[PDB]
Amino acid sequence: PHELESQFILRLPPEYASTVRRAVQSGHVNLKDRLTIELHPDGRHGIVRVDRVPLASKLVDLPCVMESLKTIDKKTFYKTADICQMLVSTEKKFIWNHGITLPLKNVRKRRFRKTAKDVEKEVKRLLSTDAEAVSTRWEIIAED
Amino acid sequence: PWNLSNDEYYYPKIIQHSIPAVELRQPFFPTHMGPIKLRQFHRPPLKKYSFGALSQPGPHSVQPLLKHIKKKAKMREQERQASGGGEMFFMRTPQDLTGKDGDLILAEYSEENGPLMMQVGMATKIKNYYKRKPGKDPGAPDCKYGETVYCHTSPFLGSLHPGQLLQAFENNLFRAPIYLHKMPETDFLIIRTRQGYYIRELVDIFVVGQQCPLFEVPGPNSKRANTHIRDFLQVFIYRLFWKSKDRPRRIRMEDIKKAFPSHSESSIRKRLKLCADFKRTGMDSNWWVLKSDFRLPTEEEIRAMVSPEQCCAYYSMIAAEQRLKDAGDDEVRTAPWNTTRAFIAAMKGKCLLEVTGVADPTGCGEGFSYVKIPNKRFSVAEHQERYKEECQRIFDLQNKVLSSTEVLSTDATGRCLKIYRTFRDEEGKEYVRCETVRKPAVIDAYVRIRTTKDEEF
Amino acid sequence: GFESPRPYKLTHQVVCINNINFQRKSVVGFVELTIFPTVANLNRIKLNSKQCRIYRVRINDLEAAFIYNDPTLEVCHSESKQRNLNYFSNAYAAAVSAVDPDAGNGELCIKVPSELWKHVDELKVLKIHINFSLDQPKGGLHFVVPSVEGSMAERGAHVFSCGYQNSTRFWFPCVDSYSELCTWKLEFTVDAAMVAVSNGDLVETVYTHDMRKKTFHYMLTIPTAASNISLAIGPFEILVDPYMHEVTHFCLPQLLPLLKHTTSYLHEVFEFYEEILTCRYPYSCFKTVFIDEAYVEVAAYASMSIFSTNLLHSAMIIDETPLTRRCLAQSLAQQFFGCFISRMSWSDEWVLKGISGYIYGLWMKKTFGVNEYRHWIKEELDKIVAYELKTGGVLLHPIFNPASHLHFSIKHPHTLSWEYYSMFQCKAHLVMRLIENRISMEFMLQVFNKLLSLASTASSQKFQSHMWSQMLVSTSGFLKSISNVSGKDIQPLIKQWVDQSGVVKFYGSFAFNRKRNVLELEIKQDYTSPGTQKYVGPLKVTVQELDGSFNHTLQIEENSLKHDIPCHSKSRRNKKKKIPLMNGEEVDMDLSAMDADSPLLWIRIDPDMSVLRKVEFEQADFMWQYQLRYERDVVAQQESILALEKFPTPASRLALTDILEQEQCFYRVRMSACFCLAKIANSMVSTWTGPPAMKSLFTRMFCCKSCPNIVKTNNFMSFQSYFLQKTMPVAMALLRDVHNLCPKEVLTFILDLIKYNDNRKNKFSDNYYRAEMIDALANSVTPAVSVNNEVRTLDNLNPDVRLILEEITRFLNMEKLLPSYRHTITVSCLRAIRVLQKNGHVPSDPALFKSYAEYGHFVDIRIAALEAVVDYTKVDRSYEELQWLLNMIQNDPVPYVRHKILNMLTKNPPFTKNMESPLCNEALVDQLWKLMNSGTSHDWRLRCGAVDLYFTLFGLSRPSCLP
Repeated sequence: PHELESQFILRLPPEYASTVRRAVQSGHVNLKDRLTIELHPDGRHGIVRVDRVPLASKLVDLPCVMESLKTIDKKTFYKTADICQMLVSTEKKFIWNHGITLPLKNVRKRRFRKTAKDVEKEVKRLLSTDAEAVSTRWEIIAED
Repeated sequence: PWNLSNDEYYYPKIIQHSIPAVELRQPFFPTHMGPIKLRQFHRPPLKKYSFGALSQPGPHSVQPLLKHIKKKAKMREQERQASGGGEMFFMRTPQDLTGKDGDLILAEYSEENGPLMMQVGMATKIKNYYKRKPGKDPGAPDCKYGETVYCHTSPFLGSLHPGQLLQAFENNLFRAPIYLHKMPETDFLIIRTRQGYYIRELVDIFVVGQQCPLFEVPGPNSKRANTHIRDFLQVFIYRLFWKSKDRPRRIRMEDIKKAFPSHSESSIRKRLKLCADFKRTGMDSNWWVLKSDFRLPTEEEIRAMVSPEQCCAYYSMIAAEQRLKDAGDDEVRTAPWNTTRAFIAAMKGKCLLEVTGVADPTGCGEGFSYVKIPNKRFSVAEHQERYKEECQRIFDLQNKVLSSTEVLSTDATGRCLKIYRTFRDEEGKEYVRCETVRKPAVIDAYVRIRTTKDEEF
Repeated sequence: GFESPRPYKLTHQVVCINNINFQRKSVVGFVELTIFPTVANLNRIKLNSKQCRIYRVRINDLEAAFIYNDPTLEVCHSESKQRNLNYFSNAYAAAVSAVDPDAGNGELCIKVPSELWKHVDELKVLKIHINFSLDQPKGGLHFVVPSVEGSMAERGAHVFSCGYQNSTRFWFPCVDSYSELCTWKLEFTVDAAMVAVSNGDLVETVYTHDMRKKTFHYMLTIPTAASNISLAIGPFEILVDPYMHEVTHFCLPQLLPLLKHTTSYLHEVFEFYEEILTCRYPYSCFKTVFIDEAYVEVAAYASMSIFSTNLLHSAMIIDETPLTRRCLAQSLAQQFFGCFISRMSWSDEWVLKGISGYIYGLWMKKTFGVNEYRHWIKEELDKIVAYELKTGGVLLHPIFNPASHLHFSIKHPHTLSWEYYSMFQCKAHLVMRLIENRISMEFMLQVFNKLLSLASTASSQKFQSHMWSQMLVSTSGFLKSISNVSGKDIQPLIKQWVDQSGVVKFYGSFAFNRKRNVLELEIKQDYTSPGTQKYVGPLKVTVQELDGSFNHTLQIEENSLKHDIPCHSKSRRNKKKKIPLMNGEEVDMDLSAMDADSPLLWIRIDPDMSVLRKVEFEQADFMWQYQLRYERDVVAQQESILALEKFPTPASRLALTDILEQEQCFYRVRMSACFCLAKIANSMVSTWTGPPAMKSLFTRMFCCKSCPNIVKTNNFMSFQSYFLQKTMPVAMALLRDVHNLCPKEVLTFILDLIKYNDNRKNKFSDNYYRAEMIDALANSVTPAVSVNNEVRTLDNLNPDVRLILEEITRFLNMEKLLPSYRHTITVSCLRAIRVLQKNGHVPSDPALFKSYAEYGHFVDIRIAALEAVVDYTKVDRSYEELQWLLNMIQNDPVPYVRHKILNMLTKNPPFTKNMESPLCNEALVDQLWKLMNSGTSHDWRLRCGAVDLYFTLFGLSRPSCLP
């Protein structure tokens, strides 16, 4: 079978980003030894090791949706993957408010329309507790 | 001396996808999307592998792929020059759609949930619309990507200024203004697969403005919706019959039940009733063999049954159905069937749109709202001109804000719910737990089930 | 690749004109050509010249000897007793080929002096200075000099260059081919009160030392041919376009407000033609000249167009705005693709005519709507299938005879019949629409942009034709550019519709198989008629069934007859649901007339007109009525109207009446439904129940609610109920009773429409509506019951016709005091008097029409009166009227009138070859042979018209009525 590839964006500190960029544009396999990525079983924490120097990482959710688009002639572009996550290196904490491009900053707060009426999972847990019970008493309340 | 052809009563109103996309192959075009997969629609999380090299916990080296990129590009140029030197079609396999080769650009979206969105494997074009200056003009400012076209009639809602080039994504699904920005100096692109990590740099990232929809998303329980569900199931059944190696072609029912698990089996039987029959005993037992008089349709007929853009419109409809369902009339107006119907009707000239409203995906004055207003002490030129000028103003504000490289500084009853629970502890006990829910969101979802279960008797 | 047929290459030409004398009708001038010999030993140089008296010729300021002979002056000898037309056609083709600049030939043969042979062998420049004089031109320059006294600017006298194709040899010596491109320098010394308009841009205007004359200097740096060079000298009122500022409009004096209103649309035509093609307008200026006694209604030269003043209308004139608008549009289309990109041979003319007509049709589509585009395309296709089934066929791109089925030679444009030239341009633009159907419209516009871009990179070089021949298109270059932009070649389509000269005829009939639910079509072709050919390609058919509209492609090979296509359900008759149409909409249909067993509502063979075809489909009458009512295609509604005349059932009357009542139907379908309803009403007399047809509908739509017989006061601001209102009594007058006489209920209705007409309140004129009222009065005239050939006097007049005669007398006399826009009521009243004379009502006397056909009248009155005289001399076998018409062909001042008299005498001939007539002398054969041979030697359009008249009257063999 075929499994859709999973692309994400890696953001590094600027000096380490310059060393990683120089090693990528060089093209040797020396970069392979220099750059490693260890993702912790939390799922939202990691180490990126640049030149064997550990950096602390967080996998965050991006507010917009990006899409990688490949081309052969630079006139027709084929969508290859959807990017929604970034492993910035240096829950509410795992949500990034800004977008990658310069015009998109504070997009989640300002350029996103918010419509409102985790919570569903809590309601399911409450229903399960009511089922495991015997007698349930309920009242919409006031200030108390 | 005028038109005099009643054209609105007689006539009321190129993209080649990859061979995995036009054949609707199941990684790229899913048969069924559950609720947690509809909430993560076009935002796929980073899954943990169970088997593979990355499934073992520990540090993992990323691998540079620049010999791979230039080897694949040199190989594709050899293929193109061996085939006569013209333009070729290369995306014939799923392994052609990897990010490991070719010139990748990134495309960011301004809206959170667009009315239409491309699946993986589908093609789009970049068109550079350039309105010439009055009289003499030097020529279109040249651009790295796309082809240039001179537009006297603006494709979008606003109109282009003289001497203004605007790039845009153009395909069958939408048409949307894009703006080229340079990448940040810190961000790279990591392509992870089961075997390892791979790293590319990126240099070009476009920002995609508000989409102008060219395909109408169907509504829920619509006739077009049910027709697409039936045709998609039929195409999947035909492609399972084509994949069968048995000389009387035969399939199993629980393959289709694995693909479409929300379907009642009465509908799947209905699709298999014509073109197949069930063998209970003897050879081919518990199989749905193909009828001997039935000619299985060819590949081009199966491609003519369902289009990939219809699948994208259906996925937009069911994702919006989930988001509306989770959030308990303003929201219903912002649903893509309403907004796509409004925009396509405005493009034929049926009706006008209030460009400031609640269907505005920004939530501020930037961007349009595609909801229908009637085209009616002026009742004619005043309304039309007012709508037109508001359209040019919004188009021009969005272009400026999006192309800005300026840095932006980081910035009813009032009643809670209380529940008493009675349980029995180990040995013998009867403790009672009183729990108070102060979250009005938890409240609404909780109560709605009881009121439903109270009527469910 | 273009290789010249001439042994020299012409680089630059100076045309200087002095002494334009309007009293004596004379010009003097010189011409200086700058040729580079391409072959050594050039010796003779052969140039083209007609009617010019060549005074002296100097080559490199050395006196040279010339000899002039024109074989096309007298084509056959006077003392040859041949009288067949094939002899004259071969001799005329040989004579035109002997003066052809497209071969090496020419009429003026200049001998290079001996001392320049060492200058010509090593190939160096030669400057030939001819000076000439036109003494009193019979062609080329037309002098319109009115007989009011005063100065020549005070009386309105002007000159313009007339003619078609290569007719610039008629006023200066040149290389009069479309392939000899050169740069130009044009000087004209005219009177001080006059302006000289020509090609190029006006670099200066200097006075003469007496300040009584001034010289206009024009320069043309874009290399054009000699055939695209024009001239208009007159006392023109100049108007700069207030929108585009390089465009100047010139009109005759006192016609400036008409020019302001008329030429106010042209900037939108410029914007369209520069927005579908991506090239700007190639010339640096544009000049529109409006003149009197024009050759054609619109002529297009390089950077200049010459229209007639009869196109000029005011703001209150409707029914003339679209015609003038489309004349301006096709002049601009020919500016792009007849004058900038020129022709490489006489073959490859179909390319230029097709591109001009095709982009003009795209303009008509955007401007007047897709429905007007479809109606225009259908009327052009019906025109060509009528002409090609009538006589042989039109052959685009012949190979050099290739077409021997027709009485003239197609090797040169000046031997073609004028009807063949018109059908040539018509077929060329329809074949270009077919090429757009195979290769999509955006690729087609990319082809045209590639041709224009090659021409405009070519147009700026100075190399003498190393690169100036990229401005000349050919067929092979056009097909190669098509294959470059698309990757498909159209060589089967080119081989079928260009190289082969025929249209196809389809006879279709269907049968529905209820058992297998299929539709068995039966399409057979008539390929043994003289104009036809056999089609073997694919064929689209559109079937409207209850489940919707489905298209099917049929492969019609030679041995094919029965095509079984599948049919869908009939479950939209089980439930009442709406039936979906060809577009996205759906309607409620009354399915009571439909068959119970068949789902299919109508069938259309080749709906998109993708072949050059004539379809004869055999549907049932209810299918034609459903196709008339619920179709969303105007050509299918028109063909259902045309096919409902054979079914006079009352359901068809209900169908046409529902079409007539229906706004949001295209107006030209309702105008056809009027005449179809009149024919059906005439066929079901002694069955018709109530009032006459369309009368109650006219009183419901256009009359007052309180008074049914009083018409509403005229408000013509809707432009669709105006056309329907002015066409409905014209069809209503074709009603006839059981006695074959028009009823006195419809004639009284038309007379009350005439009496109660009030036009003091609309912003538009009433001349076309009143002219159509006279046409409706003329339609009601039935033949009178003369007893014993009783002389038609005033007392034994019909009581019906006395009212009609009083009305047309009142209208014609009121036109003599308050004239209409183009004397439309004079034309309608002369036509009605000829209608009354054709029946036995008014005495058959041509003296009235002979007085209206004099020179000083308006040209529409003249051609209406001459049409009446041609009809009289056909019916009364008049010898002296035929001699009057032939004399008027020989010496009339306006050449358009001479061409029109020959045209009308060809269309309505006094006798055919089958008839024994008293007018079949040897004297008439000798007169018409002298008119073909000599006499018409100065026009190239009168000579082809005389050939057409001799063919119509005496045929291709020897005139029979002869010793």
